[PDB]
Amino acid sequence: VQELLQSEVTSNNYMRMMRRR
Amino acid sequence: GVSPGGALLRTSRMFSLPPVIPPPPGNKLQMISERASATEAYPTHQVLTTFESSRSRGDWGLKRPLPLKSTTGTTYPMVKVKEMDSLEQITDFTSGTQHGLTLKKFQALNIPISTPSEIRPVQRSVFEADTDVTAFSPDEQIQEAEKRWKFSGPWLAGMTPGEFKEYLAKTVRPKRAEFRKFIQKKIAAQKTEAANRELQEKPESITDDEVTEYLRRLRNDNQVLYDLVGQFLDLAPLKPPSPYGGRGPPITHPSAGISYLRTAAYLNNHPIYGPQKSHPPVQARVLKPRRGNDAKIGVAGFVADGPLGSVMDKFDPSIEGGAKLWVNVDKATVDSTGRVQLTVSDAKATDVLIAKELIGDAREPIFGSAPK
Amino acid sequence: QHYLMPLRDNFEQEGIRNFLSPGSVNMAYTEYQTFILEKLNALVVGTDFEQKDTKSIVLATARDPELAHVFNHASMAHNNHFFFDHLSPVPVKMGDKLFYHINENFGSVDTLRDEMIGTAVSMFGPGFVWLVRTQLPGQPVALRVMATYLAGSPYPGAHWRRQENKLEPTAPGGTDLIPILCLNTWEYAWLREYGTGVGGMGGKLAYAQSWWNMIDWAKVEEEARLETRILT
Amino acid sequence: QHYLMPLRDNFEQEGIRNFLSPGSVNMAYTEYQTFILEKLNALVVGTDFEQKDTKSIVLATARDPELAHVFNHASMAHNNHFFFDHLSPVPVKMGDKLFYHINENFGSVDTLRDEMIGTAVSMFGPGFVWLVRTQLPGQPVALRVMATYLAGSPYPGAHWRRQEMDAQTSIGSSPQGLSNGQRFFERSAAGFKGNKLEPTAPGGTDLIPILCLNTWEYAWLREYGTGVGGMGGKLAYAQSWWNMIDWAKVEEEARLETRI
Amino acid sequence: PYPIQHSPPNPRARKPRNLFRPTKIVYPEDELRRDFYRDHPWELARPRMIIELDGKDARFLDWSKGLRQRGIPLSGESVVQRQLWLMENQGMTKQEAYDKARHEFYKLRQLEQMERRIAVEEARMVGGYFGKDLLTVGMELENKTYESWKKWATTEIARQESARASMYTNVVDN
Repeated sequence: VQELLQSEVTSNNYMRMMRRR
Repeated sequence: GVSPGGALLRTSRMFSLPPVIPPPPGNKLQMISERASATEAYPTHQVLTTFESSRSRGDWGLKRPLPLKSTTGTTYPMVKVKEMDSLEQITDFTSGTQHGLTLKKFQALNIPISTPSEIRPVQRSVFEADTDVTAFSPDEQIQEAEKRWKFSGPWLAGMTPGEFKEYLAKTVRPKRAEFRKFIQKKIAAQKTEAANRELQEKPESITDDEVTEYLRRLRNDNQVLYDLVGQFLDLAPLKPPSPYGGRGPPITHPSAGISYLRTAAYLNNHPIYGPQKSHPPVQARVLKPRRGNDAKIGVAGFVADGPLGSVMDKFDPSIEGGAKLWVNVDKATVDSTGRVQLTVSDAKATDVLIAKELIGDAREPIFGSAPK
Repeated sequence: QHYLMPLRDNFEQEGIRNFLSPGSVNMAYTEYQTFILEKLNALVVGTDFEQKDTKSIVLATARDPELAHVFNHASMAHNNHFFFDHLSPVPVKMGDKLFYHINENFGSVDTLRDEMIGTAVSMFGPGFVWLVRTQLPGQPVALRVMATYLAGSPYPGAHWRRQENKLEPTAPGGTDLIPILCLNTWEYAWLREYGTGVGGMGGKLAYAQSWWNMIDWAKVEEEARLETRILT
Repeated sequence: QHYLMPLRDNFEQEGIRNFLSPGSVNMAYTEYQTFILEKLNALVVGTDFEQKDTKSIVLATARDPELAHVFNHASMAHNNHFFFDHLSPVPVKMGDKLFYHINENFGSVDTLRDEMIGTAVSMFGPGFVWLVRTQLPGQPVALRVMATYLAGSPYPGAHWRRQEMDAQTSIGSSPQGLSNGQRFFERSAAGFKGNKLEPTAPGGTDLIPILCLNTWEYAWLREYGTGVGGMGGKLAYAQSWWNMIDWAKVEEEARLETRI
Repeated sequence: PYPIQHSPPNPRARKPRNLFRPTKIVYPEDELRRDFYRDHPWELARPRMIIELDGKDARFLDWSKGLRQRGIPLSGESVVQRQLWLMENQGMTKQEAYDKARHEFYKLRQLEQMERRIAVEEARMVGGYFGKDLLTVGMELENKTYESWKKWATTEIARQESARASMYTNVVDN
């Protein structure tokens, strides 16, 4: 199931680059 | 008396440029970015155009011809002029396609603007003599005041504490004497309504012995007084005892000029299939997925929350060009802040394929090939 | 053999008071309809469509190049008669039960007037502006304004359908529509009386404007079937 | 602004002798063309088309779906005037060169007549019947008949708005229906994606409209009436129109290659 | 010289300055323009041409007829001039004349938006196909730009994680 979190580990990363609300 | 040269300038096209309107009001007590600024809610400057014969020369009817590098090549010529001549002896301009083409996009949805109503989705247009009115007269009552949209007084709940003190010490306090006269005119009727029937079986409106007799009687019922104070200060109704007074009145006309359609109660007749049930779907973007809570979607340049319902749940770098989903725009209205809020609801499936048929992207055509 | 049906209130001899003249109705219905019918009779004589009524022919001979001529005259003959059928001699008042539903679909009577007329003047082509009732999710009684372009039969049976009663009830993405009112924008009805319309005087605009004052709202209400909250 | 220009041979004052009354041409061209131009001006009053001619607007606003309403008034004004610029007060004798080209493409002069008139009535709708001159890269100059609906344009540059056949009565489930339907979607799909189905020579020199016939009802329903019983009407209008065709001008604009 | 005074100078100043300074040109319409374009902010997105052709556009403007004039497009200016005319000739108030001229503006704008829809739909009923609409063209451009951001984010994300590896001390492996 770690494959799921591994995918989210990158999701939050990309979302951190969306410097806009 | 005006000179002939001054009579032409008054009617000149350049002189018709309206003044830059204030930007969409944001929260005063909040941080903001210093240097970088994105597109605004609604345009503040006028978008300019030229003939394609003159654009090749940089002529835009301005002080000087603009550079050809930054104004030629594109399809739609649009430019915004912040200053016709700055301290650098140049015309500080910028492209106007950000707002110029956003208007064309929205108007391509063919959806009118409705009056916000708290949550039978009865939609009433804005362009109606019942509500769309600005002129009034002293005979206006509070019932009719709920139909107007342009009040000259401010919204109390919206004003900051400091702004509220200035309002009291600059607009409410010096209006004491005039307000007493307002009651005198009202009491002139208080006497004459005793003659409501004297003829079926007004006085000169100056009595200091009366204006004091009335307000002292209203200290036990504060509601009736507030309604009387709002008429004199032109304050938008706040308490229910209706026209969406929760968030405040609109700082602009409800349409805002974006679109002047009144109703979407039409059935676009498809060429082959015939009259359709719903309106043609529109592909929307996916910004800020759920998993900073909530989902956003870019619908024709405007940002509206995702439909009530996946691509939206989490961010997927695998999709090309981002997550794009088809959707139908149900209702659109303008916020008290001046924004355009779209109540977007997910679209059907067959309609998306019906739309792709004309575009040609429909892998499986519905006509002929479809056996069932 | 389809015969020229008589109009409602002797409009052939008198015509509406402030909408059309007796001569205009003569060229609009008495002469034109006869031209369409006779041409339609020569195409359906000694065939299954011999005594079939107008609405049955348009639905049968629908969307096929071999029967394009019969469909054209058939639809135009029906829609034309359907236009003069809802006209009243004097301005009749609108029923309260209908005045209520219009306010829940359009928001005001004025908005409906400026959508139907607006759709007509913004056509640039002779068609029919319909006011059909249907059932949509969220509002059982739903009134909508639909437009037809030179042959449009507002009924759903005159449109392409899929099979699997093989032929499906409605067309892809289609709706079930009961036509209530129509406006005829063909020059035969308005060109003579109201003229070209150059400069704003008269024209197709004034024609559609005067038509709004002579609608038989009584019949416009009974055909709506406001009692059947669920239409199937 | 676009203003009404006079007609060819003083028709607004007298009208053709045996084709159209002086009052009919008054309502057909003077009162109508002015109405269209009035509407056209309001649409291009503050655009780049404010000083462009009709044809330039017909080709510029052909594919853009947001300017479709502008194309109608522009093409309608062009097609209308194009129809009156080919008539004459007295019938003209067809040229020998043109007379020989028609027979090679239609068999006989009248065979083309019954084809154009037949297409006008068969269309059953406001439109224009065009006699186009199509010449492919290696093909000789060949003529053919083309019909256009309410405000269709015959030029290739405006193929987006040719409007050759109706969709209500030509797209069904029959063998011809499916074929016609496929072409309808193929065009819309190719046009949208930008792909062109039929290569066209540069400059739109493929099709050159020579003759036209305005089948709009506002032009004949007054002079020839409705046509009850077959007397007058649209049929007689088309027949009488054939007598006033300026075959001399039809030959000049044809520009047939010397071959005899 | 003493420049032209476009507004009455302050009659209270006892020793005023800037006597040889040109004054600002202010007309009664300036007040109305600001009031209109604030109620209709998106009216500015409508591209308007200020380049003049011959300067004679004012010779055919008779605001007693209505909003639609010769030479000039239907803009917020036509509403202001029509408003000003009624407010002067017919002795109407600023609010009353504003409503009248403003309502005539809507009914004209509505018909223009209805023609686009009915024109396209009508054309397709007779075999008329169009090109790419602005909606589809706008989304395609966003895709090309979004992809470029995906690359930048991917590149930057790599740099940050790599920096963390170097930041942490792995000098000795045991």
